[PDB]
Amino acid sequence: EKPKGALAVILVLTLTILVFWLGVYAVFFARG
Amino acid sequence: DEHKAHKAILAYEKGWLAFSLAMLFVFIALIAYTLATHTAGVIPAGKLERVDPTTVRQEGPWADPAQAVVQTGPNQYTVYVLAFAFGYQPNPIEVPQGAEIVFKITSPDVIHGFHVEGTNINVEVLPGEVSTVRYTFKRPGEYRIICNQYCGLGHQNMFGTIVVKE
Amino acid sequence: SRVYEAYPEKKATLYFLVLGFLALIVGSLFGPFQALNYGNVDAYPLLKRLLPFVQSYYQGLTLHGVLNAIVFTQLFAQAIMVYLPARELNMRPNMGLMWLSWWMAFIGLVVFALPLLANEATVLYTFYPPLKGHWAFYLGASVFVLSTWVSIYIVLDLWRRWKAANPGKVTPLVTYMAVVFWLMWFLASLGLVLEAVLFLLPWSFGLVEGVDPLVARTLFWWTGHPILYFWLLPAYAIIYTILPKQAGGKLVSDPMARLAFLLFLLLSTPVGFHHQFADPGIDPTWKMIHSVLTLFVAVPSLMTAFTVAASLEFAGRLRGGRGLFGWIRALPWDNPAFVAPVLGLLGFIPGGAGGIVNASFTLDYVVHNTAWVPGHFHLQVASLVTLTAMGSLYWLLPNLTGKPISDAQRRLGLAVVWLWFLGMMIMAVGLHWAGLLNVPRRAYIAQVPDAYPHAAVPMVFNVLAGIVLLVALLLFIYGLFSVLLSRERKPELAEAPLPFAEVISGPEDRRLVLAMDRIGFWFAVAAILVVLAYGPTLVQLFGHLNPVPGWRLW
Ligand code: HAS
Ligand code: HEM
Ligand SMILES: CCCCCCCC/C=C\CCCCCCCC(=O)OC[C@H](O)CO
Ligand SMILES: CCCCCCCC/C=C\CCCCCCCC(=O)OC[C@H](O)CO
Ligand code: CUA
Ligand SMILES: [O-][O-]
Ligand SMILES: [Cu+2]
Repeated sequence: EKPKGALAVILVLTLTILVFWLGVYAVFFARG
Repeated sequence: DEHKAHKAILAYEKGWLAFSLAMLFVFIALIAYTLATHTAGVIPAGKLERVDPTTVRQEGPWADPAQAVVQTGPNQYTVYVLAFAFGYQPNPIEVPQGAEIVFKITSPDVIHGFHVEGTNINVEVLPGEVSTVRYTFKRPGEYRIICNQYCGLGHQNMFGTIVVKE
Repeated sequence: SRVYEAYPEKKATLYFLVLGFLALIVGSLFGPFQALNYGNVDAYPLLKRLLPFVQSYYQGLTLHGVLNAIVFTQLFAQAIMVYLPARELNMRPNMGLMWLSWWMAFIGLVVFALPLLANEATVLYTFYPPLKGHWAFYLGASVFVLSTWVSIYIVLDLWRRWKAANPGKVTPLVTYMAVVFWLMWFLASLGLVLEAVLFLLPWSFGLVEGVDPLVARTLFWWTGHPILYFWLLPAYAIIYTILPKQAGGKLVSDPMARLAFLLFLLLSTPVGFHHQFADPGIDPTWKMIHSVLTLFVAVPSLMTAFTVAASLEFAGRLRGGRGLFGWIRALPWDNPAFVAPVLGLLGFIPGGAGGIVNASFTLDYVVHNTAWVPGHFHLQVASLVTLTAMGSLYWLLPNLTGKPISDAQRRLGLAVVWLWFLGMMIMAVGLHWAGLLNVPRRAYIAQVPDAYPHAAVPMVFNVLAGIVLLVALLLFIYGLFSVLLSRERKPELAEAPLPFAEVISGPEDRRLVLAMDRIGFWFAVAAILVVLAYGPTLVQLFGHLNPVPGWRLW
């Protein structure tokens, strides 16, 4: 049917990437 | 079952690979934006500017720390900073707020970092070369310079100061 | 043992592993001390009583870097990416060469160790000029690294011999991994070889007064990035081709695994300027290009995350797990060989997230040279790589020695693996956070105890990780020596097959596998991209060399 577990894993990975990236990018501008 | 699982896995992987590529492309676009704004001044001028680290303290713009701040524009100052073991000259560096500051940093001895706490200024300082970066200080007060490149036993205690006047 | 008469490759592999692990243990001793340092606690006077040759925090940090990140990881790479293709093809490696590779490593290490231990090369594992180490450090490091060239020849040998016996057949999976891996490494290595031969060696020998710091850093990071993948890929070979079996399942796609590896061959070297975002005299347009390519080199691991995840799910579904969480509990959580790499993969999520931030050019000015970097890479190498290596003790050691793993030793393996994992997670929080507070890396901060008051909270995580990791390490030392020096031997374990996974059913893309198999073509492409990504900058730098005198500041 569909690999729901894999998707869940790459979901956590995407969110972690996004929080880290957007987090740092906010920081960059605050210090800009 | 196995045959189906494999088709389903591969099909969703392709979706994921496309999404991941997109996200990465967006970041590329969000970085290109930073390149277009004033915040990019902290990126080093990638132009080579050789100097002699053995005479840099005797002759040239780094020889007299009290004259290291030069007005080079209507609203621009250039600072000739020397990062050395284990300190920075001048100490303090004194610049006006709202003015564009072109830091020209070099080293007499080994490599040092020039990391201005509270700001995006973060540049390796190499002996024999001049590091050029730009920043406009928007808030007045006292900013600490940290050396973030190992430079020997005096590394952890190597600090400097920037005073940004109103 | 007559098993070593028929498979002498086992004995050589063994020697690579043990020397690797010995180097890990010695390097790791400085770790808890460095962790307590970033927790603003000074336990160095204690360390100097136990180890009186240690003159400073920075000598310790040097040994820690060289021994953990250079020596162990290379010895593990040479162990894994020689022996695994050897078993998959069922062929003998050139045994004269394999032994020559070991001695080179051992000799190179000893010679480098001497100045390191005598405080004559406190330069760090990056040894940036003008900090000037003893010639024996550069020479010993060089001979140690060049050992890999002999490894490269070995696998290319095995591969060519197989292709002759088997024309019209595609390269087997593990061998395909190893071939692209070693050819990737050859291109990557040239940066440091050039740096040692042209600059560092003659300079340390007295033959030249100075070295140009910019060119050295530029040549260093030519090798410096792909070396990170050089550490990573051996763990990946296991994660892809062995871990699925250990987990109770199969590898879901052979072609995807090949694609990841092929991407690494292509994209691992032309990216070094991402270690040079804060360097002068390197044009920004070039930094942007490298940044983009670095983001690309993230694709093979994003791909890996899915292929591996799906393989783990498949295994958990086979073992009866239902829903979207149940496949996780269904996995063999009592088996340290399964647990160690899976935990390492977990921590790799924030690890790779921090890498993607670092690669982002301007965003790097935020974290460059702060505690963040160490926080980032302990997730990558000190966790995922190290853990996968620890977990192989439980299958590889018995395959190489015939020595059994008792229930007790297995339970101790679990404890070690968890505590190491959790210690690394805790330290990661402390270092990323402190990094965001502008705490510098490579610093004896505990000796400036009022310098970073804002870091008080992340500092408590650092102390915690320090003590947790010390215990993990002590348990690892005890556990490793308990298996290596165990009395009983059972030669039927040494003659058992490696737990290589099967590939799940379903037609692959034959065309893609064949395309990927055109290895000479991909090697040339890889080489071209390096000429395009480094040629212009390096031509400019070599035209404008400015060598400066060296310093010893320790
Ligand atoms: C072996 C170790 C290494 C890996 C791999 C690694 C990967 C990355 N790095 Fe890095 N890093 C940088 C960027 C990257 C990028 C973009 C990635 C990427 O390749 C990462 C991509 C990975 C992912 C996108 C993660 C995918 C996750 C997976 C595959 C796990 C999934 C979980 C599963 C499947 C399990 C779930 C199962 C269940 C049961 C639930 C840059 C800059 O652009 C710098 C310099 C920063 C500065 O300013 O100095 C840097 C510096 C370092 C240094 C310091 C060098 C020094 O001493 O100065 C080291 C040692 C290091 C190591 C390593 N690095 N890195
Ligand atoms: C018992 C576990 C260990 C602990 C507690 C730990 C602790 C530390 C900390 C706190 C630092 C930063 C020190 C500083 O920036 O001044 C560091 C540096 C380092 N560690 Fe470890 N570490 C451990 C094991 C390992 C392992 C297994 C590796 C990878 C194989 C390793 C690779 C690195 C490298 C490459 C450096 C950077 C050295 C440099 O900047 O010159 N660590 N570690
Ligand atoms: C399927 C849908 C396709 C559409 C998907 C589109 C992706 C949208 C994401 C980001 C937008 C980028 C916005 C760039 C503007 C950045 C401005 C900023 O961040 O400002 C900083 C600061 O205020 C200045 O001084
Ligand atoms: C799990 C991870 C936890 C995440 C926690 C992250 C906390 C740090 C966030 C942002 C730092 C932003 C840096 C900006 C510093 C501003 C301070 C300032 O203004 O100081 C200098 C000024 O000159 C005084 O006069
Ligand atoms: Cu100057 Cu560290
Ligand atoms: O560099 O990862
Ligand atoms: Cu890199």
